[PDB]
Amino acid sequence: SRRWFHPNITGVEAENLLLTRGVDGSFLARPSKSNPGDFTLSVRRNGAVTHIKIQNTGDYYDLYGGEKFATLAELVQYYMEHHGQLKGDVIELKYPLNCADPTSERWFHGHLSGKEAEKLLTEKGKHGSFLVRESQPGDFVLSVRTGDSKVTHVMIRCQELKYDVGGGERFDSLTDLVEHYKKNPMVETLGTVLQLKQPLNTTRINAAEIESRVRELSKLQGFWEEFETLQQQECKLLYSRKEGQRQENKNKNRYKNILPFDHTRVVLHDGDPPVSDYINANIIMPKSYIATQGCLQNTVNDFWRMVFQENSRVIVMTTKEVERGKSKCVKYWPDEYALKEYGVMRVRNVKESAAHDYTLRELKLSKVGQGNTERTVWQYHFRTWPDHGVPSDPGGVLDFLEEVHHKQESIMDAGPVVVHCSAGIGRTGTFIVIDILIDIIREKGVDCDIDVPKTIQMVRSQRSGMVQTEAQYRFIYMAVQHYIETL
Ligand SMILES: Cn1c(N2CCC(C)(N)CC2)nc2[nH]nc(-c3cccc(Cl)c3Cl)c2c1=O
Repeated sequence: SRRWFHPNITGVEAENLLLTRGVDGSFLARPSKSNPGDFTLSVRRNGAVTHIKIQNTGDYYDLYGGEKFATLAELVQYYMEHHGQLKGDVIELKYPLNCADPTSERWFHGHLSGKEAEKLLTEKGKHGSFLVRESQPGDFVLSVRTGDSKVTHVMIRCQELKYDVGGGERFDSLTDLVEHYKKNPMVETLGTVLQLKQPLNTTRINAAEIESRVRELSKLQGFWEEFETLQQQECKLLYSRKEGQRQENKNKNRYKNILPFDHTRVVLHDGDPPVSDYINANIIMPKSYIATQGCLQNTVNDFWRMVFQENSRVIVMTTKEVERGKSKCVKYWPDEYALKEYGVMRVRNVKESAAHDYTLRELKLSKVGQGNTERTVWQYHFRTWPDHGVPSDPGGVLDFLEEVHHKQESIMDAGPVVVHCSAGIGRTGTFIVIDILIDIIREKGVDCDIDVPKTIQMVRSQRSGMVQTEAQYRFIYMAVQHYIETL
């Protein structure tokens, strides 16, 4: 349930909603109208409404007078289970004020004719594939596919702000109606059970026709709607992050609330003979990756223990050490030609090679007191990503990725590619998803199916909030487009 997020409301609409339909402790979140890319958390307290700014430049959600989070749902879950934390006065998030607007649902298709929706369910649908469109006069149509085959249309009437299928219950939202008939399916007179198994997949595109999709997603934007429908699916990804919350592990996190999932975290087995198994890092399985945060002075040894145990031969750094006067990642590698020890691990910097968009460092890693453990580790340091937003052209990112890929393909039995930035979720997620998408187009060529949100969602179940902003989302499409056009 992420119903507390209203995508199409102004600050004034939000104020009236919380005053007339809410109580003290009532809250909602919404996208900013005065500055796109920002969010507002509106809370009712002592009869008055407080508007709290949330910012996302692409690394994390930064709440004003609060903490840094991987997702809006992780933010809201934290403040609803940690009172007295949001402020002089304490602001309590007690009651989420639900949104009835169906615009961010995977099944809602707004304007769509009966023939067009039937063409979509006939060409793309399967058993249980459904969608909801606007009639065809203020009413709605639920269109479902059944078989292994036919298409049924269930009329949905909007009467006095309530929704119904002809008889029975009247629902406050189309969502409450859809969720009801998902659990208890409508049975036709002659035995057909109208199972609402999955929403109709319309995001899956053929690689060769990316330029067509990008053109449409750019029309009044379509990119904003597809991304917001993906954000609404983040409430299904609140997996436990217990290990990261342990007292002994707290100072091993760059941002106390951006934690690895327990089910995919990297477990370190080197073990200095109390709590030596932790790193803020996750395994990302589509060639594998490891997504991690930028080192802290106290986590550099753990970082090399990870690289060594995982047999990784390639590291992708997507940040400068220092950005906007803030430490983003500590320097975990020696100076060129220098040799250094990071606990039981030894690193030599053999050669540094500068290119326009990046530096390549040839590092040799080994365990101290064991010469035959030596292996070359290639460090790809991308240096030209802007402090805010994304590069305006994907060429540089694409050339860099093409080079990282060839290095990784040339090494036999290379472990996962290590990818990091600051919190290890924004730029990191962006690099991994482009890399996953372009890998499909490598083996299967131009005549293959690519599904950007399905890929992001799959990467997000392995690490919280991978791909942070709408701009990164649009950058993923632009990069895939450029790759297919330069083939
Ligand atoms: C159909 N669909 C739309 N649509 C439909 C209706 C529309 C015209 N209103 C806008 C675009 N957007 C989306 N974004 N993400 C997804 C998505 C895809 C696969 C897995 C997961 Cl988990 C997600 Cl979330 C998704 C989606 O399925």
